Amino acid sequence: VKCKIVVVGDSQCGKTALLHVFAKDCFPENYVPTVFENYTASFEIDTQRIELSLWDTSGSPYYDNVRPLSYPDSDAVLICFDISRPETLDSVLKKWKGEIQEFCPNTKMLLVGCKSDLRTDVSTLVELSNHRQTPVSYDQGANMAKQIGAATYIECSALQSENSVRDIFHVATLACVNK
Ligand SMILES: Nc1nc2c(ncn2[C@@H]2O[C@H](COP(=O)(O)OP(=O)(O)OP(=O)(O)O)[C@@H](O)[C@H]2O)c(=O)[nH]1
Ligand SMILES: [Mg+2]
Repeated sequence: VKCKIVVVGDSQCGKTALLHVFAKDCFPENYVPTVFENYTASFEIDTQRIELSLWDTSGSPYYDNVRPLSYPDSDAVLICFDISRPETLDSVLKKWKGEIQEFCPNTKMLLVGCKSDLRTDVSTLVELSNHRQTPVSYDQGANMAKQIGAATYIECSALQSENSVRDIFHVATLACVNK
């Protein structure tokens, strides 16, 4: 069949890189703010090829009135945050959960931790440490997922592991195949 997946989350948390790596098997060479972009892809499940319609959105508040146009008929929504920026995890509870429940009631939500490669990146550890902070831990991610009612919590690194990215869509597809 066909599955519609929409990806939301704060600006620069890694939404576009995640989608580009999965659909185009290519990591973006530069950063360009996204408004809307649509990608097509297909995933095989138990001797079956499912067609995926993927929607990239803007993490910017300036597009709060535009973003909702992509929600209708969504099978699953991936809420992303940046493991290297704890503040982006707060947005999941403060903004994203409420927006999805408002426009996508009954849709399956998946909490996705992006840029896992930075959790052990020395420069990042040092910068965060100089301000009494640490990268988001797996446990913090998992607890947030339960708090907002997400089907599950999963992490990835579009930069270092293409497989971690494919796993996300593998799970997303399964969560929809059996609604
Ligand atoms: N270290 C690391 N950097 C990443 C990873 N993914 C994306 N980035 C970097 O993070 C920046 C923003 O990533 P994007 O994918 O464009 O972010 P976005 O969430 O789509 O941003 P908006 O369109 O503004 O909402 C870029 O400079 C990427 O190169 C990742 O897995 N690891
Ligand atoms: Mg983007």
